[PDB]
Amino acid sequence: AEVTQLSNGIVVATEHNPSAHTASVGVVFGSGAANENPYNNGVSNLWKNIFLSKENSAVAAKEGLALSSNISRDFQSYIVSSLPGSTDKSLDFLNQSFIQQKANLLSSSNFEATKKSVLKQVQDFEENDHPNRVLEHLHSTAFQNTPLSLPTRGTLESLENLVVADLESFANNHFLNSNAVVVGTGNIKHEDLVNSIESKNLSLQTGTKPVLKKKAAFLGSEVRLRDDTLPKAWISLAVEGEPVNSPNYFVAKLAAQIFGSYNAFEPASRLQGIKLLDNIQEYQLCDNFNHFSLSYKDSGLWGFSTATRNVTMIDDLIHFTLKQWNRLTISVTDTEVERAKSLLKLQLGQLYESGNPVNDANLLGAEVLIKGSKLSLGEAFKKIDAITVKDVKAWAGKRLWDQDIAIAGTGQIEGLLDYMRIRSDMSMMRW
Amino acid sequence: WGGFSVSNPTIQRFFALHYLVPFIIAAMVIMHLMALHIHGSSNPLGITGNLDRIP
Ligand SMILES: CCCCCCCCCCCCCCCCCC(=O)O[C@@H](COC(=O)CCCCCCCCCCCCCCC)COP(=O)(O)OC[C@H](O)CO
Ligand code: HEM
Repeated sequence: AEVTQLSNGIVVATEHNPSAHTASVGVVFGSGAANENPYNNGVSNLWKNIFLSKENSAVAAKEGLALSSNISRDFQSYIVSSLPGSTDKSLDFLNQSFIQQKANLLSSSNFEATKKSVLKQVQDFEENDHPNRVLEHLHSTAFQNTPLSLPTRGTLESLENLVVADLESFANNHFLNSNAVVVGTGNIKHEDLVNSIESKNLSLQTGTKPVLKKKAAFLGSEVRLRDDTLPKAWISLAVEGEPVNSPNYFVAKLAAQIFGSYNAFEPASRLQGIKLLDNIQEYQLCDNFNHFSLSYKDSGLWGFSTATRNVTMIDDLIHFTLKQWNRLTISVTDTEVERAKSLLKLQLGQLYESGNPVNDANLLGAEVLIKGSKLSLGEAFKKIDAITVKDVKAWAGKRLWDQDIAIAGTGQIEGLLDYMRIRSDMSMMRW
Repeated sequence: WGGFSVSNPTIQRFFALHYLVPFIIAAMVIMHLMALHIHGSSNPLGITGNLDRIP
C-alpha cells in the first residue's frame, strides 16, 4: 500500500491495495455543513438524498455499482463503489451526474418526493435518536453564531424555505475545482492516475470558494431539553480541542483513549480499564461511555458522553468523571500511558485497516483535503510511540485545567446542577 | 419574686434564667429549621416553586 499525488487544476489521490477486490472511485468536496448560513441548513442533505433517490435505479440497471454519500462537517463525499474491472463505467456515470447535466435530476416531482422523504427522516431522527440529538445540541451550543454549530441534517423549519434556487446556488458556489479531489481506493493501479486528469473530463465552473468572515469560536453555553416522558437521561460534556494539522492531534487522541469506553451490560467491560470504572461499579450509576476527541479544519471538541437509567445519580457520575479528568493532568502512571498507547494503536489499526473501500476513501479524502497527502500508518505508529508522560501531562494542563466547558442534555435532567457546580469541580479541589 | 424583698437569690436566678432561656430559643429554632427543611420555602409570586430549583 502506498499513496500518490498529482494535480492539474484539480487534485487526484489513490491508495492502491491489491488484497481487496472492491474498487471505489468518487469525488470529495471540502464544503459541507460548515459552509452554509442558518437560513439554508439542509441543502447538503437534500443534495445527498437527490443523488441517492432516483438515478440509483439507473446505476443498477445500466451497470452494476452501489453509490454512497456522507456529510460530517465539511466533507461532502459522493463515493461510487464498483468491481475491480468496472471503474471506467463508474467514472463515466459520475461525470454524467455532476458535470453534465443536473437539469434532469432537478425536477418538480422528484424534488417534492425527496423533500417529503427528508422531512420524514429528520422528524424520525429528532423523535428517536437521543444520543445523536444531544451531540448535535452540544455542537449547536458550543459554536453559537458561527458556521460550525448548525446541524448536518437541517432544522425542521429550515427545510421548507428553499426549493430550486438555493440548491442550484449551493451547487454553483461550492461544487468547484479548488476544493475537490478524486479518491481511488480499492485495487486500481494507474487508470485513476491518468483518466481523472483529462482535457475536459473534470468538473466545470472554475473558480474559488467564498471566504468565511468568522473562523470559529468556543463559549461555555448550556442547553437543556428537559422532558420527563423519556425513560433515561443523556448528557454530554466537551472542551476546546485542536484542529487537523496540529502537533497535538495524537496527544489529544491518547488522552481520550486513556479513559476509553464502558458498558455495564457486558461481562467483558466491567473488569478492565482505569480507576473511574472501579469507582462506578460499586453503585449502578451509568450505562455507556464515549470519550470522543473530534477535530475539524477550524476547531476540535474533546469531550464525554453517557446515559443513565438512574436519575438521582447524575451528579455523582459527573463529579467522578470530572475528578478523574483533574487527576489526569497531575499524576498518571507510566503503565497507564503504555496501556493507552497500545489501545490507541489497536483502535487506529481497526479504523484504518477495515476492508471497506468507502471508509478508506472517506479517510483519505479527509486527510488529503487539509494537508496534501495522507499520513501513513507506519509514521502514525512511530509518532504515537514518540508520545510520553510529559507530553500528555503538558497537553492536559494546557487544554483542561480550568477551561470553559459546554454541556447538553435531554430526558430526566431534573437532578443536574446547572453550570457553576460542574465548572467549579476542575480547580476547587486540592491540587 | 423570692419573698417580699429583693436579695441575692432574686437577681441571681434572674440572671441564670436570662442565661438559660436563649438555649431553649436555640433548640426551638432547630425545630423551626427542621420544619422548614421538611416543608420547603415559599415564593414572592405566591405560586408553586417546584418547577425550578437551585442549590
Ligand atoms: C448562611 C448559611 C451558612 C452558614 C455557615 C455554615 C457553616 C458550616 C459550613 C459547612 C461547609 C460549607 C463551607 C464551604 C464548603 C465548600 C463546598 C464543599 O466543600 O463541598 C463540595 C465538596 O467538594 C468535594 O468533595 C471536593 C473538594 C474537597 C477535597 C479537598 C479538601 C481540601 C481540604 C479540606 C479541609 C476541610 C475539611 C472539612 C470540609 C467540610 C461540593 O461541591 P463538589 O466539588 O462536590 O461539586 C458538586 C458535585 O457535582 C458533586 O460532588
Ligand atoms: C427568631 C428566630 C428565627 C429564625 C432563626 C428563623 C429562621 C428562618 C429561616 C432560615 C427561614 C427560611 C427562610 C429564610 O431564610 O428566612 C424562615 C422562614 C420562615 N419563618 Fe423563621 N425564623 C425565626 C423566627 C420566626 C418567627 C418568630 C416567625 C413567626 C412569625 C417565623 C416565621 C417564618 C415563616 C412564616 C417563614 C416562611 C418563609 C418561607 O416561605 O420559607 N420565623 N425562618
